[PDB]
Amino acid sequence: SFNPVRFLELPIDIRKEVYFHLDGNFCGAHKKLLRYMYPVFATYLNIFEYSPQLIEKWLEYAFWLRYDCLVLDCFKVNHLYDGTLIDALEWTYLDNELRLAYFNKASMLEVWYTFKEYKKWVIDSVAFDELDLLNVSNIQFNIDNLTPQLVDKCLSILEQKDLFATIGEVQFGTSISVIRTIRSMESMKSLRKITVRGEKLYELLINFHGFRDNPGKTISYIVKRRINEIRLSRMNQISRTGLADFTRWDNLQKLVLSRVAYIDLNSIVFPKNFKSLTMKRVSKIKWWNIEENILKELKVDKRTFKSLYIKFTKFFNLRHTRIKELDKSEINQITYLRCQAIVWLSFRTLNHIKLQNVSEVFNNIIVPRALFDSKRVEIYRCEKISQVLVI
Amino acid sequence: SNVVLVSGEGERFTVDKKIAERSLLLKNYLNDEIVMPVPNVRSSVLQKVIEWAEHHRDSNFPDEDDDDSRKSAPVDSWDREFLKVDQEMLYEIILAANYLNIKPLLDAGCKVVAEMIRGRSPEEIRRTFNIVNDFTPEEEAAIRRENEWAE
Amino acid sequence: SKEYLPDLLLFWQNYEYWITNIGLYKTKQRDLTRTPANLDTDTEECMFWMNYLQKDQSFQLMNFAMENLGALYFGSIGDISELYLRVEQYWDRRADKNHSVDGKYWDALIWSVFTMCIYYMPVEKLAEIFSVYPLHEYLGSNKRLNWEDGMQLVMCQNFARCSLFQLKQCDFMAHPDIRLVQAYLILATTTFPYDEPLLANSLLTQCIHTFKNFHVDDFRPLLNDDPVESIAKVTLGRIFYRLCGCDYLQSGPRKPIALHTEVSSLLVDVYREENSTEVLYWKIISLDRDLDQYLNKSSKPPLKTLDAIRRELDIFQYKVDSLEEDFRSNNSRFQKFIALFQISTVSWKLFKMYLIYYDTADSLLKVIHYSKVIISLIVNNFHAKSEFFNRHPMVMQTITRVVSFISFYQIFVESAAVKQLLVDLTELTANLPTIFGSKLDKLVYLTERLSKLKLLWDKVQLLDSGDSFYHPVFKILQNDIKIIELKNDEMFSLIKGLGSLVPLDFRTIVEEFQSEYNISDILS
Amino acid sequence: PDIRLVQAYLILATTTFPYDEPLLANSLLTQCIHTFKNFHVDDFRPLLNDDPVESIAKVTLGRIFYRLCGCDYLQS
Amino acid sequence: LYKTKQRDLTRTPANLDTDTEECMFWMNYLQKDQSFQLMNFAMENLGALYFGSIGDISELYLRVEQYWDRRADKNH
Repeated sequence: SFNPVRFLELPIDIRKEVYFHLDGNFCGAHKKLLRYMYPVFATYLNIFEYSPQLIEKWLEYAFWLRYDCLVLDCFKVNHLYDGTLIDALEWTYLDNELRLAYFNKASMLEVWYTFKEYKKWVIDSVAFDELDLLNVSNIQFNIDNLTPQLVDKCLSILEQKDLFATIGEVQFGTSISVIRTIRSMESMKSLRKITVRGEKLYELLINFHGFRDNPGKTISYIVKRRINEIRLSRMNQISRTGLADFTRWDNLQKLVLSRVAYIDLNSIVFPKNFKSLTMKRVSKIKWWNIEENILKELKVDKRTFKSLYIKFTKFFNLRHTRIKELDKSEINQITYLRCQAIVWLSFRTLNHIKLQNVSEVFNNIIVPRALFDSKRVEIYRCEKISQVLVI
Repeated sequence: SNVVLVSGEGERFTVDKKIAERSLLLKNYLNDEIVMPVPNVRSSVLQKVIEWAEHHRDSNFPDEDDDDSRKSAPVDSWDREFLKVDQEMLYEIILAANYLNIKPLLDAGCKVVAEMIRGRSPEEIRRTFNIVNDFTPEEEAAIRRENEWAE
Repeated sequence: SKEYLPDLLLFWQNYEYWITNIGLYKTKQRDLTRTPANLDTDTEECMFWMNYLQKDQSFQLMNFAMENLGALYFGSIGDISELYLRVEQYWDRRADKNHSVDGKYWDALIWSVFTMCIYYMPVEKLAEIFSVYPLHEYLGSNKRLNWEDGMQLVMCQNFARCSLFQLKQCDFMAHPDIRLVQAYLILATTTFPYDEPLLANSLLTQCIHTFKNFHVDDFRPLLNDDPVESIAKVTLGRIFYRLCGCDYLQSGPRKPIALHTEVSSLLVDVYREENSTEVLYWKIISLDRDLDQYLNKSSKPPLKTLDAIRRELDIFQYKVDSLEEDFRSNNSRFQKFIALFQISTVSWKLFKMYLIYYDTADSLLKVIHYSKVIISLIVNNFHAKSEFFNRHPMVMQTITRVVSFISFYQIFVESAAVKQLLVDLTELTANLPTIFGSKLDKLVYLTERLSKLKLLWDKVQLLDSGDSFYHPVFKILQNDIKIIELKNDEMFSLIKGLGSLVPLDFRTIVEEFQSEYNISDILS
Repeated sequence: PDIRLVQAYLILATTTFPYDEPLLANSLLTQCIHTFKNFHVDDFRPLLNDDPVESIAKVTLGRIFYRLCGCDYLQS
Repeated sequence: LYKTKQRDLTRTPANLDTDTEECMFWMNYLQKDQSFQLMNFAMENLGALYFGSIGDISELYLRVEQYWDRRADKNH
């Protein structure tokens, strides 16, 4: 069979990548116990009510699933790895003492931990030094799965305790539940990330186009500097009001766009320190409209310019697209330097760009040679993209 | 000609210049025939590593920058039969892959042992809780009484 | 095995930073009262070297630099043909009393190239160019000495002194110029900064001050920039990274001003806009900065930086192999060796940190494997007409860290593989070029001192009086750190300059170690 | 390097010498900062545990640092 | 108006040997008795300026006496 003692003999690096491929769904789910044990967790297991054996099998799991030696070591590595190996540990309220919960890819609860017990294993048995034992910032706060009657009750527990300082990020999305939290990020000095879902709430807090200064309803002045990464998901048009900006988010560095139908980069305005932009599962993308600016400087017809470009990359070549470069023989060195400066005009402070699961791009893709030669341009799973131009 | 590398048991295996393409550590050596000593890897386990790369020498594996693509990649049917030899020997192959820096072999080998965590029945968890003895006896005993109340 | 071995290895990091990094090279203490200040007619020695060169001798000297020393003078003006006009102009006027500040700067740069070229020049080519006879008739430490008897060392030093003498006549403090930086970078390739760390540390401060006076934040030419000044800006970008690379190598307690404020490769200075050949060389140096910044710090490095560097190091191996190598042209071959050596050195550092802190498996084997290829690189070029490739200062730093760590690990843990590597490692030291001189001799003393420290380790039985184990070997090891610690401290020197006050069983076997082993020869 | 280099320059700052040769004075000031920072003193307050002469020497080093800070702003 | 300076390197003559005799000439102009009156004037008229950096000049009276004696000796 399988013996956990032999597995623990493996090196930590080998053990790390084993848990990495596991994705953290230890349970693996896809009469009296149902009568009494189940109603406590009935809310989380209401979707899978069609299969009685699956719940009963998971009911047998949940007795000692939390108290498992193998699962205990997974979080021990995770704390040693800053919680980046499964995801997003969060706060949940249930059976009125506010334990921590972890939800897998199936969005179902697997393991519950109370704060005192959780701190005893994956901090005391992990930290071999005295380096900031209280800096457990991987935990987050979520309001999507909490009713407004439960949000004000759990926040009151956080208010009279020190658990608000350890929260790393908050989840957003006329809501009384939302308006209650707005007066709380000031105390959360460790808050660094804010993510929102839904089209309506985006313009209320994050977007500043058409913004109205509403004290108590919008993010306050002090909090805005603490945020450096914003994640957006489940949107139709990011520039619904025409213009999208992040200038007030002066500390923003990385922006994540997910599950958005149409995105136009021309309308989006980035702050001075914006450096990384990653987009995944985006349907339509309109790149920066840079081609004509090169044409004016060259003063060459586009059809003639189509005869100008000429066909290390073997490390990361992809069959979907083809790499093309501007010819150096026809262009003067001074003229070529002007061409490079035009590209950097639309690339003010960008350093990392990522493309994943796109459907179409309605223009030529222009990227500077500096970013391409550093393998920081990731056109992945872009089977519909025909060509990309490197200048 | 071809690249010949010795094993930790002293056996010499000349394969070619091409099978060495999968192993990244071979490229740091041919910077300017040549031989390479591999002390940790045994002769018997090294044979399986060689025979694995010749079959996958034509296929193209996904890029290392992607994290979701290789995670979601299912296990090849042909790879499954070759990897299943023994639970202990599987660890030897995985350790051998790490030294040779053959990522596709490491990913395929890990998927087998990663799936074994799923396959253990709920009855197995009941007995595995006591082997590590990570719980103090008063706390080890403390976990027990709340189960029969729920039972 | 041993119980406290993981804790013992953590102490080695402090030993490496002080004994080898700072104590061996970065420190030099000379009493000001005993040392006489230079005066008039004390430059007559340099004046004897001014007229030693002839009209024909120096031209063939520049012919050697343009053929095989390509990879080193890119810190200066890239083209060497345009330097032929300057050297002709330097000999155009030699009896003219009048001198110009602009003209004087060119003379200093020209002499700087001569010092660099002659330092990398093989001994056999130097025999037919210069005459050994009429130079020691004036002065000399030895009445009869050949070119192999450390002669190239003393002649290289005097040329460097004459290069700085011309700058002193120009009053470079009064008139800053870009040629002040260009001259210093050429001398950086020579081992001159190691001999006078105090002089080089403060001279580099002027280069930092001079460069920052231009107020050129971005080196990318703009649309509105003139064509003439656009080429100057991209040229100035090359100097910035070469200066930053040479600035980090001189970093230490004596230098409080640093120019390398760039952000390391992660995931607020200027970075990630160009990928020239000079930028690529600095990128490797930046990777070494991340690992070496934890030597003094007690906190262990995060496991991502230890892992992200590993991913980054693999990318750079593809770039160096992608560069075309020509056997006929030594410039491409010399550049290939420099890039290959730097990548291998960082890999040795990275896996060494794995063993000390987290103790991952197959980490000791990787250290042995990565140290073996270091030996191969030095051996391979020595076989076929590349004996001067080993004169670069970088190989001296790599050798010191691999010789000491292996010996240090051997005296505590006995392994057959480690023992066999040491005997070949020691033999490489004896075959190293003699141009290093004093620094090479002190290397043998350091490894020999640790060689039979093992003999004392097993001679005295281990005694334990508690959880922490005590041994006479540890007391002497920590004492060596303390001895160099006080010498590097200039706190007591304030008392010398301000006020009339002077600047500030088991023991039997310890004092025997200290009486017959005295590492405190650094001041000499 | 020695402390007297800093002391000599501060006397020259009392007259109109720096204004006559702005380039010379700026280069000299950098060397004064470079030599002063080699001592690496964080707090200049006297220390009871240190030697009485060393504690006194740190007090008179405090007034030199303040003059250096003042000359930096005046020559900015 | 104060911190600017325009100089051309081509027209400016560099410093040469035997051109520093002007620095030596002014030293010979000063006499042993003349310098002592200069130091006497700084006791009460130049206060709050030298005291900030060098402190008292009582010990400097010992240095100037040694300065004249050191001039005769060639060793430095």
